[PDB]
Amino acid sequence: TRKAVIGYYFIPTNQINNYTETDTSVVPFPVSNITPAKAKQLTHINFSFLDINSNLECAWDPATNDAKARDVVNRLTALKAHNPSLRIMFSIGGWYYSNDLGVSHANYVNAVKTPASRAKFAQSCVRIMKDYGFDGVDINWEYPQAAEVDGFIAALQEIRTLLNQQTITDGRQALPYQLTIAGAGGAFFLSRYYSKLAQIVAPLDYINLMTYDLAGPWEKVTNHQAALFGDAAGPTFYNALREANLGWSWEELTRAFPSPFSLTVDAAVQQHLMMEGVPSAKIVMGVPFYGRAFKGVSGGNGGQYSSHSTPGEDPYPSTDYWLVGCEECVRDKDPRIASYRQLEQMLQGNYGYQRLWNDKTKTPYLYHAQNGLFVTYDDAESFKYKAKYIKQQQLGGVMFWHLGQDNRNGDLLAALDRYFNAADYDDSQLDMGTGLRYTGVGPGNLPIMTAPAYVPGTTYAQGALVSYQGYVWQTKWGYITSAPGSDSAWLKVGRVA
Amino acid sequence: TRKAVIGYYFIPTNQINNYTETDTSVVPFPVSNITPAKAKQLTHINFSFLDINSNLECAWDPATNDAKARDVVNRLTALKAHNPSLRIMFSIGGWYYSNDLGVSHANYVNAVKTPASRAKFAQSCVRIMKDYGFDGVDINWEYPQAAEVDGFIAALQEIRTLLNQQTITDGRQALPYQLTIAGAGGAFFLSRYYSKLAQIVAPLDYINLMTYDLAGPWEKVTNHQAALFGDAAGPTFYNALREANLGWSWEELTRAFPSPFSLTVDAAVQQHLMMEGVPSAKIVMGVPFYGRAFKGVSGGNGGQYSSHSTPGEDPYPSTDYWLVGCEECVRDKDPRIASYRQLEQMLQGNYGYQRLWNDKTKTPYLYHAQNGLFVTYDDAESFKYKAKYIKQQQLGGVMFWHLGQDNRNGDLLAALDRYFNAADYDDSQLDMGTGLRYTGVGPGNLPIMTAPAYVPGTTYAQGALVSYQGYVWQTKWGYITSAPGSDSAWLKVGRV
Ligand SMILES: CC(=O)N[C@H]1[C@H](O[C@H]2[C@@H](O)[C@@H](NC(C)=O)[C@H](O[C@H]3[C@H](O)[C@H]4N=C(N(C)C)O[C@H]4[C@@H]3CO)O[C@@H]2CO)O[C@H](CO)[C@@H](O)[C@H]1O
Ligand SMILES: CC(=O)N[C@H]1[C@H](O[C@H]2[C@@H](O)[C@@H](NC(C)=O)[C@H](O[C@H]3[C@H](O)[C@H]4N=C(N(C)C)O[C@H]4[C@@H]3CO)O[C@@H]2CO)O[C@H](CO)[C@@H](O)[C@H]1O
Repeated sequence: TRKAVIGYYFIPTNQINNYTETDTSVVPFPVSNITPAKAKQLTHINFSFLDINSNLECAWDPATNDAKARDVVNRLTALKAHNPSLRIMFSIGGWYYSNDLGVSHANYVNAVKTPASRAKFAQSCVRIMKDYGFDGVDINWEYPQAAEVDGFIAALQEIRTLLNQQTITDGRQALPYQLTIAGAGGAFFLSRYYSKLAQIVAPLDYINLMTYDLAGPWEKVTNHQAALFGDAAGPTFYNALREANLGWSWEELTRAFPSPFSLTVDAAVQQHLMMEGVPSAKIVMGVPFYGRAFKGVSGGNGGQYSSHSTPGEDPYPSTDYWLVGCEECVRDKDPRIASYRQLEQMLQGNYGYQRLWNDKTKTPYLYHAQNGLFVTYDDAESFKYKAKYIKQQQLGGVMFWHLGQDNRNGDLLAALDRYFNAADYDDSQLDMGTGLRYTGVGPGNLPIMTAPAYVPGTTYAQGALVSYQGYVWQTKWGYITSAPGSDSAWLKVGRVA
Repeated sequence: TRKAVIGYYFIPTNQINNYTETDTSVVPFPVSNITPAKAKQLTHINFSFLDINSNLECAWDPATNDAKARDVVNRLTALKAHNPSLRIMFSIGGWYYSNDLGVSHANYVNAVKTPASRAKFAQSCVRIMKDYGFDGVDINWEYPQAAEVDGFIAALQEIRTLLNQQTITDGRQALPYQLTIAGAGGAFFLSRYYSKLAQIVAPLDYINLMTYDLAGPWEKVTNHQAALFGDAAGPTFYNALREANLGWSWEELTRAFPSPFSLTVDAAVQQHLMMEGVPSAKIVMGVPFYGRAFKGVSGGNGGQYSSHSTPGEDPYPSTDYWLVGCEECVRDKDPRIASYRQLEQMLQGNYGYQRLWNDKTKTPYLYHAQNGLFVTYDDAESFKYKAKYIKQQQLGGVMFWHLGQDNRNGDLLAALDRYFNAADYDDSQLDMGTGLRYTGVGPGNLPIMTAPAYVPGTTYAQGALVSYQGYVWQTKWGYITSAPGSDSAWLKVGRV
């Protein structure tokens, strides 16, 4: 099966209202940058972002010029003429609109509350999709928590029912309308809805994991924002999944959730695969087309895992633009983030940046010894390891944020398409390295094990292993006269073949 | 409120059938040993043991000569003439009858299975109570498994209903009929029903904790069977409670159940106090009137914490009675147990035993250097700290197993009564020591705290404290944007 290549395409309202394809100071990355050849490299383009309004319906930001909106969307859907497999989805949400303290947060929470609100919201999603010519719906609420998850799931199931009927109604069986969501790529946010992952994923074609932003100025130690595997020398974190309402024992939680652990791409993927009912084919690994920068880093380790003096507030509080060579940063007024396109230019501008590589995390980083800067980002080389990981783990594909941050020639997208589809690219001998792998084992991903059947009336010693009722069990202490599963003395450690 | 002093009184069937108050070799401790002065020192005498028969009703052992039984029981209830607050309860169960592999085990499991079996069993408890003249019911099932707990609870609720009805019917408002159970005094067995403690305790006047047998031949290292507090030099144990079906988070479980931990009396009491709805006034601390003996011990620490060669099998697998001076051990064919009465007699027979004291656990023990023997037991001195502990923790009182093992002078019972009631006994200066205390914190014992009220819309860093819905919470990590109870980043750490 072809690996999905899902590229989000972010275009702010101000840009939609002044859309032009001949002035990069107004629209840095117009749709015209995507040629028929680049259109062929993508399976999905997710237009970002639509929102949920106070009427609790899917809608464009009110400030959007509707005619300019349709026009930008038409330029994207026209790309389908060059790729019969391409879908132009729209994404609802994003950090600014839907974070807990976001401008439209209450609308997300309220829309999923009842059967009536869910039906009215779902219907608006299908109406917007058909009105503008989209091919599916992507939900990017960052993020529903505990009490809101059941509504969220029911909202997804209702959208799924409406889209499936729409597919039949429009005779779109060859290219069915799709539903996806962008999910947390780190344990802290993932802990909010983790216990119900199987239900959340059931109605989706894919869950796009935001496996990046695992590092940033809001953290005290500099680190790679999307390390594939862990580096023992890098910082580790409390595993928040241990606090999810799973109703598992202390032994089960401890075994399933190693802690502290390395916040990596592999960790997020394995955490999703751990849960029974979450198919690998639906998991899509996100990669960033931008980097995050830190200033004030100590030397010696290329700036990795160092204390720093980077403001962590949003918006950027200063007028001081300290990321050398980043003119995009001055225009956008934030020296802490830069598109790959700009970072590649900085590497070309002979500014004193050393492009370094961590062979454990399999990711590049920039170090500016002279000024004490550190930049974590991804490139065509780190993408080789992530693409092989994707094939090896049988994931559904790759997703990236966002199309508009690739360089002018679209090399990052081209690289991804190449790793999955080029006849002349061969990664059979690519060495995945010795970086740290995440190996939590829970009640949902138990290995096959072999042990003598349990014998009623027998007394067992601590550590004894018996098979009973489909599982292999182990005693946590001595003199067990209870049957496996009838009391807290036995730990479920394996499955019977 | 006077502290309860609950003395279990065990009289095996052969002794009832051959009851005599004139022949110590037949009935070592007949009722006549309980003089009026001793009767005034007890609040309850729990006659042991009755059982549950195949008809799934409470009943005396079949081999019991009923007339002799009523005679023994009548002497007990006659004692009430000397103490108007005294209750003569009967206990159903015991290790032999009710343990998982015990002879009547199935009857316990089946009696609590259905509403009909539960009504029939409950009704039989009250009938036996009124028929033989008892003042209450004590259930000592060791122990209901997790799956059998809901039936156990309904059974207790049903007996409670019928006993309160009988109390009104019999005009016993002054001395209401009571219902109690003897509960596990260690985390391994306690973990079977720990999650439903509150429901198990609601229908009871008291839960009598068997906070003893925490050490014995079945363990690889000799240890005190009833240490009040822990000794860092002794063995430690896996805290089975962290595996109970509580539905709590890793943080909550870890803070409530440190592991490994010291298996002590204080640990069992605190473990009970950690659950919401288990009032201290209902918790009764059990103490043993007997010692446990080990052989083949090594020197160095008076026999403590040593490897040993004591058989762990029941019945004792041998006719080798190695407990020097223990004549009673030969009579009962087990040199691994001895009553306080016999231990005392072993001490005055100068057989080479040394009475030592551990000031961490606050308990005595014997050490026989020549034969490499170790004996863990309790006495009037260890009872001073446990009685003070009972007063400090506001527990319901003390319970002991069993009256028939006290000495002829009734020194152990006298000591318990003295510590709670004597006008001339002053323990205000008694030093509880530096032995290890159980540090677990749970729902039932959150410490009083104060903190800024949670503010809707505020982001909190890691470790921030706030008050919300009556409790004080703390964040487990940073950048918290939602409310306590609505975001698992918050840990309920205190209260009002
Ligand atoms: C409408 C608006 O808020 N406009 C802002 C704009 O906000 C952006 C940026 O902060 C994006 N950051 C970067 C590094 O591109 C941010 O990207 C988020 C996105 O919200 C999340 N959703 C996904 N998906 C895969 C669905 O990935 C994450 C990414 C990456 O973290 O999105 C917000 C809007 O929600 O920022 C620009 C520049 O600062 C500003 O001028 C203004 O246009
Ligand atoms: C019917 C029977 O098995 N009779 C045995 C008798 O068994 C006794 C003894 O083993 C008791 N042990 C000691 C040290 O006294 C044992 O006491 C148990 C009791 O079952 C549990 N219940 C409580 N409560 C407070 C309710 O405490 C524990 C105690 C202490 O572990 O009980 C069994 C019967 O269940 O043993 C004697 C020889 O000692 C033998 O002759 C015979 O009569």
